[PDB]
Amino acid sequence: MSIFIGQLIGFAVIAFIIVKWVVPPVRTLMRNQQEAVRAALAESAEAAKKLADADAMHAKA
Amino acid sequence: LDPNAIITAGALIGGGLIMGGGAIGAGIGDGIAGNALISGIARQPEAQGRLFTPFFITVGLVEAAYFINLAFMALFVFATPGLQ
Amino acid sequence: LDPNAIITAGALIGGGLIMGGGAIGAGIGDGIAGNALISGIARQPEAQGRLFTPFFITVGLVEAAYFINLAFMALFVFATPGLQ
Amino acid sequence: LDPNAIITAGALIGGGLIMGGGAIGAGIGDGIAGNALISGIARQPEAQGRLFTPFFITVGLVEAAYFINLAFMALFVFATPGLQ
Amino acid sequence: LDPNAIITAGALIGGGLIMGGGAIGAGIGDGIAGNALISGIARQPEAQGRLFTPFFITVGLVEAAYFINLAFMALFVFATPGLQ
Amino acid sequence: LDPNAIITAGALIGGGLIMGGGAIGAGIGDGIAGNALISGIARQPEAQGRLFTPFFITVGLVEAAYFINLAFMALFVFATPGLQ
Amino acid sequence: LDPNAIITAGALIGGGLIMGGGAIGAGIGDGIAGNALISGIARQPEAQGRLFTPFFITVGLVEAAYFINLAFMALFVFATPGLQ
Amino acid sequence: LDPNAIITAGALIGGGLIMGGGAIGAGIGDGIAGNALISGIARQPEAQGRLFTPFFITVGLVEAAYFINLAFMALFVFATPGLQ
Amino acid sequence: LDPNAIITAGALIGGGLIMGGGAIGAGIGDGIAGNALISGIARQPEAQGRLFTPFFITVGLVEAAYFINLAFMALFVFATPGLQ
Amino acid sequence: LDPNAIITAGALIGGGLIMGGGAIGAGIGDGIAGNALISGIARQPEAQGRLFTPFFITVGLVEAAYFINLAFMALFVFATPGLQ
Amino acid sequence: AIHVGHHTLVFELFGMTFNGDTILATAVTAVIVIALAFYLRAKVTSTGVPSGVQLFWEALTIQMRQQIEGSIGMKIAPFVLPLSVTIFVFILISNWLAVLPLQYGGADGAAAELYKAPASDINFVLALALFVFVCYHAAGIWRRGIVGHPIKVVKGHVAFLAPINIVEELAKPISLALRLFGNIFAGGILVALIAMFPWYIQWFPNAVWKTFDLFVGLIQAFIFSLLTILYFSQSMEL
Amino acid sequence: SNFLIPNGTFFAVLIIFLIVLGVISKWVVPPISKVLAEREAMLAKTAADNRKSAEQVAAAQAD
Repeated sequence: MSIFIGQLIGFAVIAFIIVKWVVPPVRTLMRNQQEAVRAALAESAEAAKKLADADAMHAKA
Repeated sequence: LDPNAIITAGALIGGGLIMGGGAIGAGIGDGIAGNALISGIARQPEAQGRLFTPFFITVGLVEAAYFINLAFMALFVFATPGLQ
Repeated sequence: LDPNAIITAGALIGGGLIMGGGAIGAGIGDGIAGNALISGIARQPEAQGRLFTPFFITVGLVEAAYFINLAFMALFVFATPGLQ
Repeated sequence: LDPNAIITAGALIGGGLIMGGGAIGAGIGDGIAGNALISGIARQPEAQGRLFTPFFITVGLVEAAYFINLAFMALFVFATPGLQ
Repeated sequence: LDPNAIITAGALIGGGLIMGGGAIGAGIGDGIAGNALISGIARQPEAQGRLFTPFFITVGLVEAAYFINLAFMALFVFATPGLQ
Repeated sequence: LDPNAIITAGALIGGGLIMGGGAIGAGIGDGIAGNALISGIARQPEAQGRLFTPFFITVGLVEAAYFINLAFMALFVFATPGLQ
Repeated sequence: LDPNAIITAGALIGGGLIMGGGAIGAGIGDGIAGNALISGIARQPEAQGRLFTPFFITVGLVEAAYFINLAFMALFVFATPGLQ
Repeated sequence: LDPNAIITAGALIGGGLIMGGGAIGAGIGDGIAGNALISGIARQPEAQGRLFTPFFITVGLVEAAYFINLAFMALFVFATPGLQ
Repeated sequence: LDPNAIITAGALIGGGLIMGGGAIGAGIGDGIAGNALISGIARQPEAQGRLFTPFFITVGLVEAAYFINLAFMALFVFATPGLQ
Repeated sequence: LDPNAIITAGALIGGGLIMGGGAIGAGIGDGIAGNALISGIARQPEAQGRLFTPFFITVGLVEAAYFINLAFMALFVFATPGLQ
Repeated sequence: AIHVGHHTLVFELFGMTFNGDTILATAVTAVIVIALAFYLRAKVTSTGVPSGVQLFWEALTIQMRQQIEGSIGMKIAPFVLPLSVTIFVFILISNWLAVLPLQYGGADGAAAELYKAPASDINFVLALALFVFVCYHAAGIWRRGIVGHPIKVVKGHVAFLAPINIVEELAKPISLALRLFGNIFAGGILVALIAMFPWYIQWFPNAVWKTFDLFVGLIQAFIFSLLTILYFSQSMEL
Repeated sequence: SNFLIPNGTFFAVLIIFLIVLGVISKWVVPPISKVLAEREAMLAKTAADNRKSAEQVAAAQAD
């Protein structure tokens, strides 16, 4: 019981450290990667739209 | 006197030798690898991410010895070969 | 002749060896890492904040071993395995 | 006193010395090789791919000795020569 | 034989090992950190003031390992664990 | 107490010292030579081949002593001089 | 057998270890600090007078550790703890 | 306890110490000299021919210290002084 | 069993340890200082004499410790403290 | 048992320690000095003649200590102080 | 009262002993890994923003593929990629599961853990190391023939060091196993040692050591996978 | 007891590892490689589309 209590308090300290100083940067990295992927998809879509508009202008001219 | 007494004394001395040698090796090797890492980062600061891959590899190869030694030290002091 | 006397003497010798090795490793590794840190701060002062990151890593990898040794030494002299 | 007990204590001390020396050598040599590798990668990033070719060759030798020592340690503690 | 005699001899040997390792580590680490400091000051005069801060850190980490060993050596030879 | 037992214990300790010292020498010397080789290849990529002729010579000098020690260790352990 | 004899033998061995470690540390640390000083004076002659300040800060630490060991050696060999 | 037995055990331990020290010195010194040679050849290939002149001297000053040690081990192990 | 015999054996072992530590420290420190001196003289021959002043300081320090060890060796082996 | 046996065993162990330490110091110091000499000759061929004078001095300091140790080892082994 | 080793749930079958605790830990790790794999399988998308699990898996794949490409071309050795990814994730999850608070008093004052990292058992590390050993030696045999490959490994880089070369080969698997073993085995002892303190003192060293052990497990997985990849590269070069 | 002695567990663990390997071989690495290749091809296609739009708009007035 004493061993369990001590190791549980230790694990609580570990979890506090992780959430305070490890979770924020890792979540920021994941969010940055997700936003980079979303931006790449947006650039692909707008490039397709640009090519469509270029073809339209070529047809006009 | 009790044979196990002298056998255990020898086992403790041998485990102490193992752990001391492992600690010396790991400490000095890690210091040298960290010196290389710090110097490389100081010279060209933007290599910080680039240098971490080899550094840890070095840390992997150095500390191994110590930890391997540690394991055998346990074998010396917890399951002593030749104990009677 | 008390067998516990022999076992305790062996445990003390083993703990002394463990602490000697740990002290050698810690001192020399910390000295080398600090040499790298001092040289880096001398060369490129602005990277001081950048340099303390790897340095604290190196020290972290060194002191760790030392303290691990310490733990086992405490096991040898206070909770001597194989004591009768 | 049991002759086998004295022989076993001597064998354990000898194996401890073997492993301590091997660990010191392996740790320090691997640290030096890794320092060379880290510096080389820091100065020449494109050389990493080739820098593993010599580095691990060195790790091939530094490790070899260690494990050879390890092997004989076993022969000392598990198959103690001269054990009556 | 007096058990206390054997235990005290073992404790003295262990404390001697503790001091030997601590002295080796402290001396070599301080020498290396001081070599870094001297080189830095020789390269750049004005750097002196800003070099002392990392130096004191290194000497702080080295000497600490020494002065921990000291304490335990005092424990070994003045209040010997297991002294029956 | 069989004198052969004391002689065998002494021989085992001596062989352990032989192998530990040989391992330290081989590991550190090979590490230093490999550091030189890795740095040389880093600076001069084409020089790799040219650098194997001296490097291995160094290894040949570093390993030979180790192996000589190995031989003598066998003599200490398997055909113990002065064993009666 | 006189317990004081065993205690004195242990004290003598401990003092020998203390002095050996202290001498190794002092010699190598002094060599490293002096290498730094000689290189600095070689590059910048006029720096001689300037460099003696950090140099004495280094050696002053190094010798200190050694001399500390010296003191305890006396304690080990002249006022042996635990002696009865 | 035959006096010859104790004397032979001590002689074997001393010879093992002699080999350990000699092998450590030989290996590390040869490694350092080989590092110098490999570096010198790397900086300029054509210096090779001249570089082997000082190199052979250095190895000569190292291996000699080793081989002398070897000779004395024979005295310790094969014709033990004061064998009584 | 004469207690003076045990005291003399312990004193001889301690003196041997003192001598070994002193020799290691002196040799390595003198080698490092001489390396600095040789490199400096190679770089700036005109500074040769200028470099001898610091070189004799470092050596003067290193050898000092070594010779101090000699003194205590004598005290250990010719005026063995604690003799009954 | 015979006091002379114990004293001779201690003397042999001490002499082995003396020679091991001397060999370590001599080998490593000679290696470092030879590294300096080889690097200097590689960088500047014209320095070949000039660099011998410092190198020898270094060797003179590195060897002398070793040979002093050698002499004392003989004193331990051939004219053992305290023999009785 | 340290109780080093002393596996629990030990059972015999077909005249062979088995450590129940090690099997259970390995099975839990495999269940976690398979759950992650199948959760990726249900949410793997290239036309939308990736999820966290997809990001983790693809980061692992990118790292391993970069190491392979640096060492041995992905064309020659594609399987090394899944092998290294599996090894890394397996070791990392198994090591990190130990951080959970599953240590208690085993009714005798000695610490007992419900879950012990399987890498603290010699069987686990030996299985991994010997599987890798056979794998890259078979790869080398396929690359350089039945008789060509052994001759190449024996000759090494300089034929005159033929003995050492052989030793090096034998050291490749052992070094892979023992290293990992030690790095995890020590943990299983330190926590046990730290269990000797009272709770109000046990909590702090336990926390410090278990954080360091998280780091150690990460590094050990990384080293094991990287060395596996590089041993394949060494064994597959003509 | 000597904890360096391999046991029957060696086999069992091995089997489990193999199972995981199989999954990782056929449900993690192939899909991930496909996704990464698709992303690379998408980036290349975006660059090519931008270049094509630029050259087309230039040609519009040129022709």
